[PDB]
Amino acid sequence: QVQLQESGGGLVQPGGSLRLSCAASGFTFSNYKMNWVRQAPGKGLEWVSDISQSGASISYTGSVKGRFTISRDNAKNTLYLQMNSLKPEDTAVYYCARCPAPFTRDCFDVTSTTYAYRGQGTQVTVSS
Amino acid sequence: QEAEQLKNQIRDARKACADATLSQITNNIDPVGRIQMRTRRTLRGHLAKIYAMHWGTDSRLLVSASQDGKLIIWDSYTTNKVHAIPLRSSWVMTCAYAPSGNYVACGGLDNICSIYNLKTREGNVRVSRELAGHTGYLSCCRFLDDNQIVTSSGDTTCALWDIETGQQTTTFTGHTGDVMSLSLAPDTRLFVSGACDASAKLWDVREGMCRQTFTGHESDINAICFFPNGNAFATGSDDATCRLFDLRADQELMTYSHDNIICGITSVSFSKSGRLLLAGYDDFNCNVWDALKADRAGVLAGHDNRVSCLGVTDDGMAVATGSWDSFLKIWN
Amino acid sequence: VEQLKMEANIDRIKVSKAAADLMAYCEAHAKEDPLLTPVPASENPFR
Amino acid sequence: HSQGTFTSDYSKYLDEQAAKEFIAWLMNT
Amino acid sequence: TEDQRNEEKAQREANKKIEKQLQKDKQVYRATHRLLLLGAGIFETKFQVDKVNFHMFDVGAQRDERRKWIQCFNDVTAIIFVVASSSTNRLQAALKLFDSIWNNKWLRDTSVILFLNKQDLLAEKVLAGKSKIEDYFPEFARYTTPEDATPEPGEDPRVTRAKYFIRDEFLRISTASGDGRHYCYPHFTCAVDTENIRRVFNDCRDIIQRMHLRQYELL
Amino acid sequence: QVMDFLFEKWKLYGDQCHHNLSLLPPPTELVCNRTFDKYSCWPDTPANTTANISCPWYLPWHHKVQHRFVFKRCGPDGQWVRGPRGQPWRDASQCQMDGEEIEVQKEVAKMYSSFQVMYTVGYSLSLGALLLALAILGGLSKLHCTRNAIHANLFASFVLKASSVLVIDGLLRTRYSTWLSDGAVAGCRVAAVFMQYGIVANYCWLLVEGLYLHNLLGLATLPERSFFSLYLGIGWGAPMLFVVPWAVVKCLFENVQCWTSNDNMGFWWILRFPVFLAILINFFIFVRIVQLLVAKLRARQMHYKFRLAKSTLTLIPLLGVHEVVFAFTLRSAKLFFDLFLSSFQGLLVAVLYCFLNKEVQSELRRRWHRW
Repeated sequence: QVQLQESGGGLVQPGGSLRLSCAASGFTFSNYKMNWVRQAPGKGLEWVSDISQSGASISYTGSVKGRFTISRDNAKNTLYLQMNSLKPEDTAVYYCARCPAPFTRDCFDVTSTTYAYRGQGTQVTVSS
Repeated sequence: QEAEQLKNQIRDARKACADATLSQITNNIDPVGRIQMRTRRTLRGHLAKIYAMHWGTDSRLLVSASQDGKLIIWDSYTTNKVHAIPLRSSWVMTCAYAPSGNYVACGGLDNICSIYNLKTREGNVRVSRELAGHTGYLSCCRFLDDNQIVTSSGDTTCALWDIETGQQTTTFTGHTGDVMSLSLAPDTRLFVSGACDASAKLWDVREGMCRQTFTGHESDINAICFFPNGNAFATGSDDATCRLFDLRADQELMTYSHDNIICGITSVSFSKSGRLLLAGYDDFNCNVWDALKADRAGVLAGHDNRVSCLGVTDDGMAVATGSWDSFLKIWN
Repeated sequence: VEQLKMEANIDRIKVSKAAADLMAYCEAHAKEDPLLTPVPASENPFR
Repeated sequence: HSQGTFTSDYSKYLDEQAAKEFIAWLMNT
Repeated sequence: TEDQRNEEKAQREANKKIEKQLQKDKQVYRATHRLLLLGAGIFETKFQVDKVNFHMFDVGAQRDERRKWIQCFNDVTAIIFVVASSSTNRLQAALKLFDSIWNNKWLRDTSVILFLNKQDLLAEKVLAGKSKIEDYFPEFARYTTPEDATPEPGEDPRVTRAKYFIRDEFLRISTASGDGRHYCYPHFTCAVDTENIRRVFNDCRDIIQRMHLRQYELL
Repeated sequence: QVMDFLFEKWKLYGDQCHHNLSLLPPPTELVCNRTFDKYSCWPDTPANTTANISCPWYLPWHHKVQHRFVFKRCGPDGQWVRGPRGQPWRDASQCQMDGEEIEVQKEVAKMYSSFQVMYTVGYSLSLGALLLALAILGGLSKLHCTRNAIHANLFASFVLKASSVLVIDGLLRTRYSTWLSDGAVAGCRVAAVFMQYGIVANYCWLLVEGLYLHNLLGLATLPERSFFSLYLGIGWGAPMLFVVPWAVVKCLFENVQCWTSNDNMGFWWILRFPVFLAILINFFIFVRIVQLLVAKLRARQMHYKFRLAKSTLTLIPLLGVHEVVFAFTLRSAKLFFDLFLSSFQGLLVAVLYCFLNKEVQSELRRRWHRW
């Protein structure tokens, strides 16, 4: 069973920081890319970041580059995205999203439909 | 969701019956040896890549589909094209031969299953009916008889039809993601279905609801096939492994996985007795897996492109492995 | 959600006798598989 | 096209090379 | 044997007629050009430029996740890719989709043509501030015109900085992983089916010519 | 040529030695005897008188000077000076080949044999790979492609050129190792037209490969009709349009003991005109591909340009031209650099377009993983 339990989230004042922990259980975690996909309220799903198997080609979407760091641990099967210097536009639900297939460099996980290997999603919010 | 007490109950139900597994019992079972199979025939003549094939019940005529828009019905004994049907849509993705032998169905990316009538009094072949109602691409259709065909589309739905009216008699829904393959049971009252959610759902034909859902894979499932006894079924995926599931136990039994295979299974089918498990991989090979000890004991490496479909005759006398090089070999 | 209820009420079988079921069927039909045991070329039409 | 020029010259060289061979029979015996 | 001979001959008489039809169909299947037209997130359109048959198969009746039915399009000569350069943030989705097509296992021998559509609406997009190009791509704010390549006349130096930034954003994806016969052909269009079929035919010629030079190992 | 002139003239001008028997008296009566030594035609002379014997013009070594003077002395009963020669030999040896021309004798025979061992080891090394080139390319599953079929028969059109030459080297020496036997004269002429077939069957088949590649890139898609009956007809038929009119002019007008020697240049340009046209057309095709490959390399790539535009322009002219050594009586070193290239041209086509291409390197590794 491919399930992606996610933690972290909650209410965080703007300009602060937050940490997410994608606890992946059900597959060999050191064989797949791992992405973070967020969903702004009333908007479609947007790809945020991605990481390789051990981590060699880490990329970000341009709106959050330099502020978010994605790290993985292939011995604990856990994926971490560290949020720093938050903006009110980062208020979204964040989905951990494995890629379709193993030992590959091409993923199709931005789909609005029920992607099968995407987590339940945790919610981050900003305050006044 | 209050499903946690239902999440754990099946998990301990699988654990309470997971005693003295298949690997522990067949330690005493003798092996089968390396099985030398050579290409007896080579049914060349397709233009584009062969994407699917299906054997006849007479074990002589096999139909094959390809992206050029043709549907050849070869004779396996004499290497002769009995019919060559010009398809409407070029991007077909499956084909099935009726167990009576009268009809052949072929439908792909055009969301439409086309039933062809090869028993036409007039020699010219023609469309018998033209099924419609699915929205996604059609992945695998198989024939129950000359009146009922059950297909699998890419809109998370399987549909059971009646051909004489052209209506969805029963629509099987409950999958997530694209359904990829289909395989009927020998009693033809049940059928399993593998989709792109690492779960192979077992369906009932006359009900429309998932009987059991088996999930032990971890990637997209690309092909499925029943056991001859009907109490089990193998399952190939993009995980580069095969898993022999079980209906009465509702868990996986074996895991046909070597260390060197970094390539997803695209086709899988048992033998006549189910001792072998021929599986078609993406490294241009067809690794024969001994389906009781899970040790690979044969390689059919004739092709130079990836094998798309892999059919086994009803009497177990031959094996045809189509591939993406427009060549369809007949092994033995 | 109805599919998850109807897979819990159906009984489950121990995999000890379920593996011996597939072990008995593969040996009761063993000699009638002309791919496991190779057939002579006379009664093989693909020659 | 120097291949055909060679074996036309190699044969014509070997032709007259037999002429000293042949005149050896006339002058000696 | 002789009673088995006439039925074998009638099977041979149908085989020779079927082999006759396939030779008439091979020389029209190998003479037509298959395409594929998909956007950033009718099924068959046939046109012809200079007596060459084009088969622009347009998907769009299918679903959104495309990891399974795009494997059918590996024998296609060119995958036409049209983007919406005006955008919410459709541009990043079009960029990550191009990364998945270029680095696919089976699509790494199929070239991709680019058609950067929504061109004139990007000119007002960089002034209004609804979906600003700096809001999603802040590296554009330090990015200038790359070379002295001549833009279209009657334009502003701001808008030609914008659309040429979208060009090498995709060329960063293609030139990073070159293993196969794929070649990225970018173009600047405004509306389809008006003078663009000449741009498809001139670029589909270069995929066929580079296919034969690869066969003789000249390239 | 010279043997054809000398053998007839030895009977024709040597008939004057039989004419000497008519006018001369019987020379036994204290005179010098007339013997049939086929070179000396000394008439009757008084006793103990060294008669100056004039040199005949029947020897072909007397073109610059057809006269000499040497005294022929004999004894009491026609006793000329004879040692190891059983016939009575006169004293005349100044009418032989010249000492200034003696450097051409017994000194250039190794110079030809320096070149003779050069191309025959190159032709045998060519067919040593070309016969394996049919076992690799043609003998395996890559045989139905139209591009493979031109490369397959071009290998056979080099085996037809290579095996015909090495036969005609060995056949020409073995008749040169009572006139010669007529069983080898007819065999030499049917091996010379067989060799002259394979020369024209080589160069005109390179016109097929040049016209196939220029048509393959001039179109806008894959070709509908394979044109294979046209290329087999223009390729093997066009030498038979030329080597058969060459042979029937050779057989009646200028028939000699072997058809390798080319005396008249009238019916030699009718065997060069298919060879000269299949290079001039295959050079205009060659400058078009260089004009094309310079366009596909100065655009749309991350170029390394000056390497790959010359690492494939080296791979072309073994299917194209060797015209650069035509514009550069032949110098011994020159043809040494030309017959090295002309013999080894059949080997290099087997190296590049049958081994070093990765279409078979991925295929031969797959076939060796099983075997």
